[PDB]
Amino acid sequence: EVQLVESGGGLIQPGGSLRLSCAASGFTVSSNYMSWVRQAPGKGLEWVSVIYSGGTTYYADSVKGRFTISRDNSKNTLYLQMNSLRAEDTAVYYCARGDVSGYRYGLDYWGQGTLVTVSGASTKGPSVFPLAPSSKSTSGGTAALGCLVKDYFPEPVTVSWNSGALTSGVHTFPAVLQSSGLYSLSSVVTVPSSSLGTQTYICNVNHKPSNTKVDKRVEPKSC
Amino acid sequence: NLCPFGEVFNATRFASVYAWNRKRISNCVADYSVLYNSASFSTFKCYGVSPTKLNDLCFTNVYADSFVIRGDEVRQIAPGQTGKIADYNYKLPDDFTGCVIAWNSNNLDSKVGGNYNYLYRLFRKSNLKPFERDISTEIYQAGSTPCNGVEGFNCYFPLQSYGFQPTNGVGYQPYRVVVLSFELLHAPATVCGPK
Amino acid sequence: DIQLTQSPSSLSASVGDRVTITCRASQGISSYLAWYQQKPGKAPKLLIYAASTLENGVPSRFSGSGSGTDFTLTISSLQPEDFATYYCQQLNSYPGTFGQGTKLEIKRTVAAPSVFIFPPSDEQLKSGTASVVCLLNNFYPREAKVQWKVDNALQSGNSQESVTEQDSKDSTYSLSSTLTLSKADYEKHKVYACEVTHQGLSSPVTKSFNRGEC
Ligand SMILES: *[C@@H]1O[C@H](CO)[C@@H](O)[C@H](O)[C@H]1NC(C)=O
Repeated sequence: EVQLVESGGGLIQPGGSLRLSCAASGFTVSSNYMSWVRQAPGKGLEWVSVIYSGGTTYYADSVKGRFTISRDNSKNTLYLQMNSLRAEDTAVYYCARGDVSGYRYGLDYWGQGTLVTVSGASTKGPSVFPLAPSSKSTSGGTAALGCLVKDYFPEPVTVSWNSGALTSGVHTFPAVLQSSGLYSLSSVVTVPSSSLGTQTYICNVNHKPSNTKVDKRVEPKSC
Repeated sequence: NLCPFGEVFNATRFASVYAWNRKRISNCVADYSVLYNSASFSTFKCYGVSPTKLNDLCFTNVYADSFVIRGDEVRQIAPGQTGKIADYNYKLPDDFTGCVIAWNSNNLDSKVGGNYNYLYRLFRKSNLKPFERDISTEIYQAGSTPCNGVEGFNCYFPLQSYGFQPTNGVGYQPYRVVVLSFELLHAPATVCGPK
Repeated sequence: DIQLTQSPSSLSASVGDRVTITCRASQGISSYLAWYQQKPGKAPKLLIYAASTLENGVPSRFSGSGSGTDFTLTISSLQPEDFATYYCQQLNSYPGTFGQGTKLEIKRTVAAPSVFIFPPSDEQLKSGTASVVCLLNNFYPREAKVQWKVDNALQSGNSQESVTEQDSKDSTYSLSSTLTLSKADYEKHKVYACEVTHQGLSSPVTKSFNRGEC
């Protein structure tokens, strides 16, 4: 059973330092080529660094001079020391067994990954706004309504409807990172327009990092 | 009495870098102008000596080491370098005195389908010492379980075939390399230039 | 310098189909190539190494082929667990460039989106910002264009959009587009409209409101 277990990820400010660990089982780290590969949110994969059994190290151009790959033979662990972190270093970082240059075997075993978020943003709970159903132009049977969960950091937020009693037709969108460095997300639900006057619709927003719990009643706007 | 450089540079076959060839050159007159005024080499770098002044120099012995590597690995054949070649195949010392000469050999060393006769050491626990040659083919233990000559999980064949194809990018094509080491000991000089 | 061009970006397929994913290297890289499969929130998984060697444990329906510049990954009879993103990777030189990726998604009947526009709430307007939201609900295929118009002026650089993963029940997508303006800019205009182009629509559907419920 081969295991690559990572730790060390977390939130850090630009210019800060972080150290990632990768405890291995099922092979000897010091006897192998060992790599770090990273994946920015919603992006592809990018090789970062490699350490050879003899001690040679290589780095991708973007991290050269800032990152240091290392290992501890006694602990059978691989390390990534990340200094002078930039916002573009935000990624899930994976350790993997193998090399990428003249190495036909590829990266056969990978760790579970560890998220590193590099940001100057402050932890903030979201503001919750209604996306009121269009009563002023009632559709043929189905209305849509929702909540705009705006300006929070870091991820994640959880959204439920009517304390979990409303699940059908719900779409909670992936958050977008705004230029301010805060996230924004919408949660929508399609319902029978016949129910707009008789059924109460409340979105339950939870944001654990700021201990925020908001319930927002979404009503058809009065004219 | 001319130094047999043609034997080295114009050899029909070159060695694999892991099993690099060494030819002791002694008791002869060496004309380095034959090599230096030839525009057939993509690499011609000297260390501890000037390439123009070689014809007015005398050495105890000259070693000519030859092998094949990719074009992008020729940079590893220099003092103070790292990589799969410098580390596990052919290592120059920091105090290297001599010349490193290279040229693209795609028309001789690559074939359609791949030339699997040229190899390099991919796996080795520690780096080679300068001028060390390791020709072992024993199964490489990458974990705690012994291999017992059996290839498989955490049990690698230490050498990798280059598989040179003519359709490879120029930096991945085979390059013939000759390393001249100039030895100066407290003994008679057997290799002098044209005097 | 090696460029890897993986195609297609998206591949629509059904369970039991034979699927091929292509990877093109800008120069000859022999058999130094690997194929990976990745599922959302999970680490990549090696399928094929040395361009055509099936990694141990990987199903026989997965196979790699090619040498030099043109590589293909074939899945001979697609299973539900195969809908994932696939990546090629060059193993010839640093930095071991990965391909852009191929999302293997589920084929279904064409479905036009239901379009909804939402004006900013009065609560949001009080704090100085106005978010206008356009929802495209349960459509197929994934390709759709949302164009924001403010008093007929085509808006650019002031909107962000988000798409859900393919629905596990009906295999459709839903898309949200948000137009962000300052309250002062929002109040300088009357007509807010989000024009939607999709294969399921005969012509582009427009949803609009006039500021101040006009
Ligand atoms: C190798 O062969 C060429 C062609 O005959 C010749 O010009 C050259 O001088 C030879 N090289 C050496 C080192 O003798």
